[PDB]
Amino acid sequence: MHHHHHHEMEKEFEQIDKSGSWAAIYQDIRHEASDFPCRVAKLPKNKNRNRYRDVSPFDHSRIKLHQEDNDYINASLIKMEEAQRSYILTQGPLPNTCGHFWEMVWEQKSRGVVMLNRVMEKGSLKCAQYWPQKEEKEMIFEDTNLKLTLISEDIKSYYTVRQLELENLTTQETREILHFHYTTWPDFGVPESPASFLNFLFKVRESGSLSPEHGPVVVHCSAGIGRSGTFCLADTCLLLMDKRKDPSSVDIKKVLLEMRKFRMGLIQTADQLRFSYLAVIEGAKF
Ligand SMILES: NC(=O)[C@H](Cc1ccc(C(F)(F)P(=O)(O)O)cc1)NC(=O)[C@H](Cc1ccccc1)NC(=O)Cc1ccc(C(F)(F)P(=O)(O)O)cc1
Ligand SMILES: CCCCCCCCO[C@@H]1O[C@H](CO)[C@@H](O)[C@H](O)[C@H]1O
Repeated sequence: MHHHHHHEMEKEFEQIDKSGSWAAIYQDIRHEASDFPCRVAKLPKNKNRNRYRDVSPFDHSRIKLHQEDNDYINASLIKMEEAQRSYILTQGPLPNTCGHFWEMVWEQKSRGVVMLNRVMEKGSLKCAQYWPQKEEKEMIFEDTNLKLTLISEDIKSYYTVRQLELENLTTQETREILHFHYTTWPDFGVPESPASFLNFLFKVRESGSLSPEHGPVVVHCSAGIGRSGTFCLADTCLLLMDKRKDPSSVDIKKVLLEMRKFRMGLIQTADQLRFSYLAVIEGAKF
C-alpha cells in the first residue's frame, strides 16, 4: 500500500461525501440484498429465543447449539472466504438465552466476545447482563452447566475490556474469554469517532481473538445487524486491503452484499455505511 492507494481511497471518500451519495449506495445494497429461508427461527417453539420478530438468522448459516433439546439460537456464521475470517453475529442475549449464548461460545471455541450496544437503550432492556460484576463475580448458568467468573475489568472512556474465565462444570476445563465492550455506540448511530472505533478494533485484533487459531469471535449489539454489521464490514475490508496486491480494488458494496448472504440487514443506516468506509481508509494508514 503506497501513497497513491491512500490518495485514491481518500479522494473517493471525499467525492462520495461532498456529493452526499451514501443514501443512494445504501439503498442499492438494501434493494439488492439476498433473502433466504429462516424456517427454524420462525418455529413457535423458538418464539421466546428471538428478541425481534423481524430479525432472524437464515437457516443455511445459523449456528446450531450442540445440545439435543433445542439447538436454536439467533446467531449466524459469517464466513468471508477471501479475507480468511469467520465471525459469529448474534442478538443481545435475552434473560432466558444467556446460557445458550455461553454454550455457543464454548462450543465454537471462541476466545473473544465483542459487545457494541448497552444493556438499556431507549428505556428498555436490549441485552441481558450475561456477565458478572464486582459484587458477584461468579455466575452459573441454568441448564447449560457452565460457570463464568469476572477476572478483571478495565473501564475506559469509550469501551471496557474484561478478562473472564469460562468453566465447563462437567469437565472442569476452564478457558479465558476476553470481553470487549464498546460502550458509546448508540442504536442506529455511529461510534464516538473513527479513532476510538479503530483503537477498539485494534485492541480486539491484538488480543488474538480474531485469529484462525481460535474459534470465530462472537459479535453482538441488540439485534446483531446494524452495529455488528458495521464492525465486521470494516474489519473485513481492512483485511482485504492488507491481503490484495491492489488495496484500492476493495469494493465496499460488494463485500457488504456478500456478508449479507449470511445474515440479514448488516449495517442499518447510510451513516453507518459511511462510517465503515471512513474507518477503513483511516485504518489503512496503520
Ligand atoms: N426494526 C427495529 O428497529 C427492530 C429490530 C432492530 C433493533 C435494533 C437494530 C440495530 F440496528 F439498532 P443493532 O445495531 O442492535 O442491529 C436493528 C434492528 N424491530 C422491532 O422494533 C420490532 C417491531 C418492528 C418490526 C419491523 C419494523 C419496525 C419495528 N419489535 C419486535 O419485533 C418485538 C416483538 C413485538 C411483538 C411480538 C409479537 F406480537 F409477535 P408477540 O405476539 O410475541 O407479543 C414479537 C416481537
Ligand atoms: C471500504 C474502502 C473502499 C476503498 C475504495 C477505494 C476505491 C478507489 O477507486 C478509485 O478512486 C479514485 C478517486 O475518486 C478514482 O479517480 C478512480 O477512478 C477509482 O478507481
